Amino acid sequence: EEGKLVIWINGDKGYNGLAEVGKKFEKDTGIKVTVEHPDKLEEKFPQVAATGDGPDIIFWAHDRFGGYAQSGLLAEITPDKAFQDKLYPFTWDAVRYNGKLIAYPIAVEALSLIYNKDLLPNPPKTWEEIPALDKELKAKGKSALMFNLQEPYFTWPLIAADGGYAFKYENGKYDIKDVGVDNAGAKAGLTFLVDLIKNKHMNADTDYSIAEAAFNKGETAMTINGPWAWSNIDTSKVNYGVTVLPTFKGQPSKPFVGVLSAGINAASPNKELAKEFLENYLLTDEGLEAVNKDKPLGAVALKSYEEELAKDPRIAATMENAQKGEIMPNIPQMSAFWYAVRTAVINAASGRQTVDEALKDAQTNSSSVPGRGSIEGRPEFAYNPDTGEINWDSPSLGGMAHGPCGEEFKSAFSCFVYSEAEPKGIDCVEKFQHMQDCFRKYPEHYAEQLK
Ligand SMILES: OC[C@H]1O[C@H](O[C@H]2[C@H](O)[C@@H](O)[C@@H](O)O[C@@H]2CO)[C@H](O)[C@@H](O)[C@@H]1O
Repeated sequence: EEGKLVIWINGDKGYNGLAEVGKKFEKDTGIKVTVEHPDKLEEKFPQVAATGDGPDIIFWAHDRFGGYAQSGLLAEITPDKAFQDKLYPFTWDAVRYNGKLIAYPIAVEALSLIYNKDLLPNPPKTWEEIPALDKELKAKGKSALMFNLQEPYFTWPLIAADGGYAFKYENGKYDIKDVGVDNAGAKAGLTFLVDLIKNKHMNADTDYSIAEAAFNKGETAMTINGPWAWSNIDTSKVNYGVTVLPTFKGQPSKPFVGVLSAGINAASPNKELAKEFLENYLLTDEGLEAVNKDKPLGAVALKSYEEELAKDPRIAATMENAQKGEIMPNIPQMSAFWYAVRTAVINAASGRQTVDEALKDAQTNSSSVPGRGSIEGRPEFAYNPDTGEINWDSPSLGGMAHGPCGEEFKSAFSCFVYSEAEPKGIDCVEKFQHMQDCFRKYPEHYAEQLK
């Protein structure tokens, strides 16, 4: 805290460059800027924020900011009208939640099909043609590709190609009631991916690392990653090339576009110095170059910097892909969506489940769940975090724990209160549904249905 700045940024981004622009700020304001790069920063921020700590400003793809805002963890930004002109308007929209601009857009990210130019003169024009390309390829001790399968971000570009989609853009907003992770398309993709993990084409444990080392070492002719990774493929030169993502079942592979944004903590002692830095030092050709030269940002939201940088081919490819797909939504429900698909891909791809069984759940874990009212909020005062005990008689439960559905309530309430999932209670859905099904057998008993 205090009168000096501290900021969080993901470990794969150029935080050394960010700290570099911080030494400049310091040198011109006498305010030491400290950059950090925690693990599960996206999940760790909303946790550390409530308990006094947390950075003065946090960096992350915009899709995660709707939630922070909802919880009142972020302070609305106040960029000049003139300063809003220096940034593309679409990057500003991806950062406006409920009419309030809640974060500064930095750069738009989009996964691309990276291919070893020395191995593959002509990259796979098709996704389903990878099996016949990894064929004549394995015939040398090399696979066709290796990307992080532990993160739904990298696998989703496929799953959505033939119709898979998160939250439909119904009316003027994202309809949390309309989810498409369990339709024919989503299954056509997930089927193929686990159809490539079965044909031995690629193990189902591959990491971001295990997948980066496998390309940085001429191990595999391809991989799927973003702008921030280009820096290591150049360091340990592998004569790579960045192009459009392979098409699946016809239509293009559509990646979920992300806009790296800087958010100002609501409880940031330095909320004006945050502005000075982000607005006058980072979001400038010099400032963005300092970060970029460390770990590519690829396609920045600064009109000036971008225009004369769309010249680069890899950047043009990144953008072409960003066009094939859709920009991620910022709503609070994204956190859960990502949970559902992360889990669904981890099971349907490890044999733990089948595509049908896995996505069926993904759809239920992404969709809205009932009960929330009679459990989350005031009712939680029954739970004593110290002992971890529940007072089923505390008037805060409204008596819910004692009646026709007393057992069902108890099961759902305790699960949410003992939950350590992300977001909390996302593992208690079925129990919240089971409880809801019980409210319906005694409708005269409940008004927890009045809606
Ligand atoms: O996993 C590395 C990847 O993380 C981010 O994508 C996240 C997204 O921001 C989260 O809100 C959630 O959806 O999980 C995604 C990964 O599955 C970054 O935006 C991306 O740049 C980074 O490479």
